[PDB]
Amino acid sequence: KLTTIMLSFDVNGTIDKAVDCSSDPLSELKCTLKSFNVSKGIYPTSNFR
Amino acid sequence: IAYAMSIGAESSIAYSNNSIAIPTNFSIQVTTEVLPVSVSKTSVDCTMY
Ligand SMILES: *[C@@H]1O[C@H](CO)[C@@H](O[C@@H]2O[C@H](CO)[C@@H](O)[C@H](O)[C@H]2NC(C)=O)[C@H](O)[C@H]1NC(C)=O
Ligand SMILES: *[C@@H]1O[C@H](CO)[C@@H](O)[C@H](O)[C@H]1NC(C)=O
Repeated sequence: KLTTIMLSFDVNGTIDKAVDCSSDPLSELKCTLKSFNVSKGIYPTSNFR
Repeated sequence: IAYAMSIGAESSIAYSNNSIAIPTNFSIQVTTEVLPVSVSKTSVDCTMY
């Protein structure tokens, strides 16, 4: 199905990990903040769900 | 109406080289000062704007 996802890559061109920001609020936070490690706090999020 | 700015009422003090003027009575007055502290915390969104 059509889904927005976030994909990381390493130095070898291999995919490290995926987000799939259509399932979890933390996933939507990760797609919103453009990062896989998120600092402690409150953040507004986008409408990826 | 149009005029020039009154910078203030022109006063004069008699500097008489040996005389002082001393206050003999006082007063207490309360003055109000207003200072802003913050503005409204406006957050805009990527989607829906
Ligand atoms: C010093 O000034 C104060 C006010 O600036 C005077 O106090 C007033 O005195 C009159 C007369 O008794 C009263 O009717 C008022 O109620 C008082 N208070 C105010 C706020 O006006 C005081 O009398 C003065 N003292 C001298 C020695 O001149
Ligand atoms: C890339 O491949 C090399 C093998 O030549 C390996 O030593 C290295 O750890 C790999 N890098 C990553 C990020 O997996």
